[PDB]
Amino acid sequence: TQELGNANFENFIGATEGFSEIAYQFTSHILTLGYAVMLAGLLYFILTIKNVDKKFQMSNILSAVVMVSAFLLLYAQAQNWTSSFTFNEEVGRYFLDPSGDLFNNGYRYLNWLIDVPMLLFQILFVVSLTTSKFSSVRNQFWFSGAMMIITGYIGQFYEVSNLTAFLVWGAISSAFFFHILWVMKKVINEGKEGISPAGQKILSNIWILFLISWTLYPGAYLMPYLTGVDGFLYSEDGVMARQLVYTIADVSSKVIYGVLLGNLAITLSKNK
Ligand SMILES: *C/C=C(C)/C=C/C=C(C)/C=C/C1=C(C)CCCC1(C)C
Ligand SMILES: CCCCCC
Ligand SMILES: CCCCCC
Ligand SMILES: [Kr]
Ligand SMILES: [Kr]
Ligand SMILES: [Kr]
Ligand SMILES: [Kr]
Ligand SMILES: [Kr]
Ligand SMILES: [Kr]
Ligand SMILES: [Kr]
Ligand SMILES: [Kr]
Ligand SMILES: [Kr]
Ligand code: NA
Repeated sequence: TQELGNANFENFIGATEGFSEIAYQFTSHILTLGYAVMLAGLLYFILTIKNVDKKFQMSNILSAVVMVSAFLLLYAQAQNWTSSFTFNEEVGRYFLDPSGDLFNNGYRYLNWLIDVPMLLFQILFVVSLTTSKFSSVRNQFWFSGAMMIITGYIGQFYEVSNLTAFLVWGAISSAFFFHILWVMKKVINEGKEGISPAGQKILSNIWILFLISWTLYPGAYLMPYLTGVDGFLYSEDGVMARQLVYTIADVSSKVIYGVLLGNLAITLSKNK
């Protein structure tokens, strides 16, 4: 069996079928566009912090720190892609390069462990809770977020070798995920009490963005197996789709999320 590409799904397909120049180039450009948008996000949150009352600026700060970590780690992920796979002129495809370092989703997973807590935390600086304690929500978010990403990371090891383990850890991870959604809805509901109808409208959009953007991750996790073990997506197409959904998700969950919280902060601040 394959000793080289046993690490993850990307390595496996790279070590066996290889990637068409279209698939490799597409994935390369989408990862580059990924970190490019984080760098543009970083400068947006820096330049706009003066547009919100001091009260809300901790949200804009956390957006900025998320953009820094995202840019740096997704830049690493992009380099990790182009370095891991070299062209073979004989076969006319890209294959896992033994002389390079093997492809590694650890860059993105580490980014998640850092950003998930900050992203969950930062809404508590724009909204006021009603009947819930700030510390309780914070602790619930931080714990469930860490556990979601840790169980998810553990599950990701058994992605190729043991699908039973892959899905069980994935389901454990999904349990913590559903708890986060449940608390976030509660937070957003309490957030709507006490604010103008304009601000309640933005919180509605934040909720839908949050719900969709965050649901793309377990989608991308499962992406290789959504058509079976011999399916359309058990190929370079599964790798394409996954890295594309991860990028869409990362841009929506971090950058768009942050822009809507800043907009919320602005309609709250200086608007009477
Ligand atoms: C800035 C990056 C963000 C918001 C990352 C979010 C990550 C998740 C919501 C991932 C959760 C997962 C599951 C629900 C099950 C499978 C494993 C994960 C980690 C992909
Ligand atoms: C890594 C710890 C797993 C806990 C499962 C509930
Ligand atoms: C991968 C680009 C993200 C598109 C913004 C909605
Ligand atoms: Kr900032
Ligand atoms: Kr940076
Ligand atoms: Kr950081
Ligand atoms: Kr860099
Ligand atoms: Kr899920
Ligand atoms: Kr939570
Ligand atoms: Kr809450
Ligand atoms: Kr690919
Ligand atoms: Kr997106
Ligand atoms: Na290469």
